Amino acid sequence: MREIVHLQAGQCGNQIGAKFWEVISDEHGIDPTGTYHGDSDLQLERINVYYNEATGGKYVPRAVLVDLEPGTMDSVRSGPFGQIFRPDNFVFGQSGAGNNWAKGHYTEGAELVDSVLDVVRKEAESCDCLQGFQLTHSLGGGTGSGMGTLLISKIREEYPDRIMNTFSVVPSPKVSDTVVEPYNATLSVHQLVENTDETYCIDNEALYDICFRTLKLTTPTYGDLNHLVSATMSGVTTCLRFPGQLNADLRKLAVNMVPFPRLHFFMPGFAPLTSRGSQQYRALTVPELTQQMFDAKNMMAACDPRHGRYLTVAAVFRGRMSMKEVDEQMLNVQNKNSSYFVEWIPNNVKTAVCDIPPRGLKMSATFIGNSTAIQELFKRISEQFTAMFRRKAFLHWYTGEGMDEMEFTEAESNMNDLVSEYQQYQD
Amino acid sequence: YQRHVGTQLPEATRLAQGTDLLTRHNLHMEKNLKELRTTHDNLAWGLNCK
Amino acid sequence: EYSIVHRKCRSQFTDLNGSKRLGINTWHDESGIYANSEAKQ
Amino acid sequence: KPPAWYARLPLPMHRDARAQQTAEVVHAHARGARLTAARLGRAQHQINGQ
Amino acid sequence: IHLPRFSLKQGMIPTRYVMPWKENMKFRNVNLQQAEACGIYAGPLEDSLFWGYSERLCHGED
Amino acid sequence: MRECISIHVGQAGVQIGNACWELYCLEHGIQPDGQMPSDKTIGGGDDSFNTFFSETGAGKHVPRAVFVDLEPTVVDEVRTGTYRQLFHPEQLITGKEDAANNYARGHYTIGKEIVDLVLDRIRKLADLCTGLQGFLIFHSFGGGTGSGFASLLMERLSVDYGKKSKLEFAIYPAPQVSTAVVEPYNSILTTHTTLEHSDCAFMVDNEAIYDICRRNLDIERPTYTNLNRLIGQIVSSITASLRFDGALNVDLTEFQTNLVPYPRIHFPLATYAPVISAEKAYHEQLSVAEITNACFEPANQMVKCDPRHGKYMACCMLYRGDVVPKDVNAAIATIKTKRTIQFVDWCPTGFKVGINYQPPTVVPGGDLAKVQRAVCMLSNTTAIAEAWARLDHKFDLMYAKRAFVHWYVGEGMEEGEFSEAREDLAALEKDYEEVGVD
Amino acid sequence: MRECISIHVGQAGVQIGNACWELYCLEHGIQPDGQMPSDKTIGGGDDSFNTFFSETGAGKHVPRAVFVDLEPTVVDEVRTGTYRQLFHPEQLITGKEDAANNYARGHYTIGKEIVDLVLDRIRKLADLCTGLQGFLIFHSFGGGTGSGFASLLMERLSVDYGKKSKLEFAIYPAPQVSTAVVEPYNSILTTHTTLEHSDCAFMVDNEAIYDICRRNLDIERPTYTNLNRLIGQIVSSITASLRFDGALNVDLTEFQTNLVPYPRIHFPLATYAPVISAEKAYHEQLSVAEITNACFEPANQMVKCDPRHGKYMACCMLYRGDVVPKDVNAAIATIKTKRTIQFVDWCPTGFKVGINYQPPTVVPGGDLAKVQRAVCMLSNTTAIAEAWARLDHKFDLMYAKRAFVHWYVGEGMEEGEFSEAREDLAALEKDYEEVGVD
Ligand SMILES: Nc1nc2c(ncn2[C@@H]2O[C@H](COP(=O)(O)OP(=O)(O)OP(=O)(O)O)[C@@H](O)[C@H]2O)c(=O)[nH]1
Ligand SMILES: Nc1nc2c(ncn2[C@@H]2O[C@H](COP(=O)(O)OP(=O)(O)OP(=O)(O)O)[C@@H](O)[C@H]2O)c(=O)[nH]1
Ligand SMILES: Nc1nc2c(ncn2[C@@H]2O[C@H](COP(=O)(O)OP(=O)(O)OP(=O)(O)O)[C@@H](O)[C@H]2O)c(=O)[nH]1
Repeated sequence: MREIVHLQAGQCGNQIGAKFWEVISDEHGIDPTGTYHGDSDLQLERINVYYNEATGGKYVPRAVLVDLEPGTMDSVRSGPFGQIFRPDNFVFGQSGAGNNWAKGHYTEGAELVDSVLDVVRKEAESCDCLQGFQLTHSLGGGTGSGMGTLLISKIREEYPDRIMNTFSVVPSPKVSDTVVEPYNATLSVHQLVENTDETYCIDNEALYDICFRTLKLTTPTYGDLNHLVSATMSGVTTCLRFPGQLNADLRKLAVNMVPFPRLHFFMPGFAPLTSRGSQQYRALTVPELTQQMFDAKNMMAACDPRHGRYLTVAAVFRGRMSMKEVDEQMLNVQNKNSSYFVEWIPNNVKTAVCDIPPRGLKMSATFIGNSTAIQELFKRISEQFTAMFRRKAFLHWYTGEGMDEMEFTEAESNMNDLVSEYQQYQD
Repeated sequence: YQRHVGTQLPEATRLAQGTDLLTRHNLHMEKNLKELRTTHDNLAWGLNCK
Repeated sequence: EYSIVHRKCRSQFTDLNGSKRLGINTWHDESGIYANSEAKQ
Repeated sequence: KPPAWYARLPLPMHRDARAQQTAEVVHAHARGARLTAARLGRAQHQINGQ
Repeated sequence: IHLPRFSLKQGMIPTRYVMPWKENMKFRNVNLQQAEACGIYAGPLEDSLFWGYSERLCHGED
Repeated sequence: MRECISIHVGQAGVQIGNACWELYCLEHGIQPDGQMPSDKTIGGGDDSFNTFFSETGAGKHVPRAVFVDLEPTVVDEVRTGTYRQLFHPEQLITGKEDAANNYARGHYTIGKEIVDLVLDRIRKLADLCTGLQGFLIFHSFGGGTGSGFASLLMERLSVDYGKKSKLEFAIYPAPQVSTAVVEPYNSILTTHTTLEHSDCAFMVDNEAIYDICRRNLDIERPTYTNLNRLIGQIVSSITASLRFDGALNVDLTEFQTNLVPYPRIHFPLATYAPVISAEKAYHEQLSVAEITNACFEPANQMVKCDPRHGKYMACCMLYRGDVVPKDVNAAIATIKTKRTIQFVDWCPTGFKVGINYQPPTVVPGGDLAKVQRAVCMLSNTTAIAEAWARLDHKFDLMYAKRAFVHWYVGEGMEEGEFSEAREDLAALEKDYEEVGVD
Repeated sequence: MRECISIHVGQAGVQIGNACWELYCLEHGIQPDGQMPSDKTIGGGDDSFNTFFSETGAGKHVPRAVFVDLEPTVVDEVRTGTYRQLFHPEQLITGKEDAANNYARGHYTIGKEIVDLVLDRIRKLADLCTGLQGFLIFHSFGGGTGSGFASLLMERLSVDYGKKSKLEFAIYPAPQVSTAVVEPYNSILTTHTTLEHSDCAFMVDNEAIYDICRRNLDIERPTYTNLNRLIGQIVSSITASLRFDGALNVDLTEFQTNLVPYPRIHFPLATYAPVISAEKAYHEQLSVAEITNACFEPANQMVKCDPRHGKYMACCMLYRGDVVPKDVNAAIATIKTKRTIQFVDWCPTGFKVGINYQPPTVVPGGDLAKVQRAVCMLSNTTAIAEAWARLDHKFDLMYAKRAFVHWYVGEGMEEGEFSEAREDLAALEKDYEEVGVD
């Protein structure tokens, strides 16, 4: 049977997966202690795609958590579901990262790659047949970028026939907090695009705008932000696990999603987001779902594809729907903005419908997008890189670590290539 | 690169060489240092006699 | 006064020895039970 | 600015120099290997073709 | 009779050594083939570059 | 784990160490006896104190600091004080001969027979430590004993320990007030000796500290206690990240990497925004906006430098208490939109934020306010060159007329070392405009 | 079984044994009368005393030692002491005429007619013993009567008994303090005589013994009783293996085999780590690591030798009390991997660990610490030759100007034996660097 092994990386990821895992557990009805409360038979069958069996009806998460700072792990262990996670899965080092990619990518990783490789292959041998792996991290994260870039490389030759699903959050364009973050972002993406097959792009600022727009709660938690992104990922995972006539395989999706190898970076999209009175003021109809599903405000990933055009689009619908309404809505939007798609390919729509609604709402959906809205992203990092590489600011550490400017030369040069590649394909 | 064959480091040899030099010179100035204190004390003592 | 609602407590994974606890302990205590277990409440 | 770095022998900062002085030769070997990795990898590629 | 000979004492030198020219079994015979192809050193079966906090030359205790 | 060792050198630098350790025991509630109530916090020395105190199962919290001084007057009085039972006797390293403001006297004459014994304390403290991220060095540039001794000490601790961090805290010389005329002498002597080994030197000046007192704290006649309390709050705030947690936890390693641009210059500036009297905070309100305007208000800095006469490089804010990043990143975004604030074009981003949930607390018999939102603003700017620019013309005149030299050369120096420092200074200022030049 | 005999020569060597046997009676609960209480421990003399005392059917614990002096002053007073009923009257071998610091007078004039008496004691003690591993020789190099008399008898007990161990303990002459200027004469006389006959000679110097007292014990005003207590504690620690057991039990035979590398040189250095004032360990903690650091701290040795000026060959550590191998092996692993400790490359390992569960107990009216983890650090290094190097330049002058020779040539000695010892000594040094030279 085809299952998935999860990787819990980066300190933001340390907040990510913890929320992501509890979203899964609460969906399935397992108590915080771990003894599953048998309530749904369909979830009783298909839980094994992510969880194995411990003694006494306890479903062990098949995730691996890695860090260097114990306190985050201690907070994670003191989380509502730290008991369901295994101390065996808690691999770490006895050092501080300094938010340094090179130390993580060359110094601190070296003595940790051995143990984490043993842990995953132990977990890999624990399961029978995997679709692939998914990795929660960030491109702007000091330890996450250093670890992930190493981890993605080694598993490439280890299992070159699986799914290398990835999770990175784009740091806030207005402020990166970390000033060497553009260095870390530029370094990580070079190995990323080479090694990765899939990438979801997420930015915090849009979520902050989403909080301003529909949440309307003024002072939320980053965990509430985790709640949203976990909900987005939980929805796309519902495809494999739930029944219903929707084709779920990521490879099925990816071949429908990736026309050319250099296309890994994709944007999420989500379904009904509702404010105080509108929960009791909304007529829950597929038309208004589709309108809200395709709203320029409804996006959360990077920026408005209004500036560019649409290459490949795919939305998965979760709940009690039918093929005709999604069909006519697809025609309606096709007639709505026909020119905004590329003349390169028509009928770029990919539809899957999950008949099993979530617990709390009935009509729901998720959208995955590949438009020409990433240029603003990597062009932005370009002037940052050129300005700081103009006079090698904050560089003596990396030479002190053992890094040379030559590595930066192709890193930006490879980045410059994809600027034209996205430009040349669309423009 | 301890896998590729041929990656021995003469770095330690140069580092060891530098340490050896510093130790030798240490002996030199120390012998010089001990002599001058003795000389001064006699010179000061001769002043007392004068 | 003397609020421990926010304060941190022992680290289970940093130091692994009997020189934190009191009383008879055979194993290390791997558990979600903390003195600060009421933060969620 | 007078020229000063000739030879003498005292080196107040020398470990750091040695570390970087070794940083080039270690990087030198990698560039050559990737050239051979380039030819061999594609060689198999179209070999599997026919 | 050939005798072991080694260098002086240091403070940073590791005690032990691995020397995977003969400590890899994935690619052993290959690196074994290039042992004489370069002709660096085979000699005694048992040569380590770090006995304990001590170093020597390439020629193993000969 | 997460712990550090504090260093306090000079009789002026030990009463400050008293206050912070007085301050530190309050939030931990350490009784003057040295033990907790029947409440369970003692063990093998592992709790909120384990990063600062060593409370062995004997129940006695042993602070991780060493007070070194050469005049037994003050150190014996505090040995007769209130917490002297907590303080280890020979950790309170006393001496019997002063340096008479002479750096070299404190660097050559007596430090030789004293550096050996403190190093035994250091290693006997280092061995019991586990994580030992770095050191907290408390001193003064115009040190009658602070200057000379620590210099040899910071050298000797650097040569054996050059891999860990060393944090240096010293009162900056008063730009227009001089309690000593040899004070410039050792000051440049200290700077040139430290620039190649000191990791991060953070400075402060008492005059503007006094200026704040009667500006917003409204005390026309404070005392050292208030001066000591406010600096003790500063180090308390930066150490809260070790003490507590927050939205994100940061460390001095991140501080160093993100503060200092380039080697040599490692001299940023601190500031605490919510400095105000108790009654004012009572009938007014505190929020991120006004304090952000306040912390960037030029007259709120303790160092006599106009930011508009220089340019910004880094600014590190450490928000302690109840905050949400929503207004935080929004408020600082407005700060980025501000045009008077002139960061160098080299850095689009220069802001390092640290969030801690724990509200800053008042001290019994205190003068501060009931703080909920607080921030420590560590920044580095080019407007500091005037300070050394002030020093060199102060120095060059005195060195040309070579006053008091009979004192120094009398006990065994020569003019080469005094010569070296001035082009080291000349290299220092010439560096400042070159990096200032874009 | 596991028993031995102690010998006390020189007027210094008897008050030290008194305190040792004073200490020895406490751990067995020996009442000064000579008997145990109604508790059932008396019998055929076979119990914890059988290795130390002879508590025969009479019920009186007879110490297994013979005290020999030549001046009735001290021996009569102890014959009027508190435990004189315990001590056998003629085991307290007294004399009426002194040696006047003269080795030869104590070796020729009077020793002939007295050794037959003490030899009778030896054999009459030899017959009653069963295992009789060896002897405990307490003496002094600057022996007013220790020098000459011990040398003759140790020759006599060597020739008849050459199959068992002989353990020698003498106060090493003070390197810069001399209470006798003829002390160099007999001291080198004693050394050259003993080199080919003494099995294991262990030394001590009182200056650093005093130095310890006001360093950590904080006793600026100690006494011989205190000095006798610590050496009595020292010999007690090495004999605890005979008294009690532990994880492993070790014997002088293992000590001899594993400590002496090569012939002649059998002069290691003992050291006891947990030497601290009670109030200092009151609010502090002692564990294996720091006492290991303390025991290897150079100033904690009682012999004026810098280990960094020499190199290590052997080290014997004897943990008496509660320990676990886990920290013991880990700590020494840190110690073995320490840079400053320069062992000779010839020895991969040089560590002989002794574990005894019994905690060292205090003495009533004492001054020592309160130790659960105690270690006696016996070690041999090359930093010792300086003492003999110090000795020879003193002797070479005074012999060349042949002072006090009229005294020795007056009583029948002459210069040749003096000549012999110098190249015998010169042999000792010239052996010391070549073993140092790898
Ligand atoms: N956990 C967490 N991370 C955040 C949050 N907001 C932003 N982040 C960012 O998410 C990034 C990814 O975290 P990691 O990959 O674990 O970073 P790291 O390698 O541990 O090193 P740093 O980036 O310095 O934290 C961090 O660099 C943060 O800048 C937040 O609210 N919670
Ligand atoms: N660090 C510190 N400095 C103070 C304090 N109070 C006043 N000062 C200033 O700091 C300077 C102290 O320097 P020194 O006088 O050289 O102190 P010292 O080196 O320990 O030796 P002394 O001359 O004996 O005091 C004084 O000149 C004051 O101007 C204080 O509490 N702490
Ligand atoms: N170990 C030890 N040595 C002592 C003691 N008291 C003094 N000493 C020193 O050890 C030396 C003992 O040698 P001697 O003075 O010849 O003693 P003696 O041979 O027993 O007989 P006398 O000539 O009467 O003193 C003295 O010179 C003292 O310097 C003591 O109580 N114990």
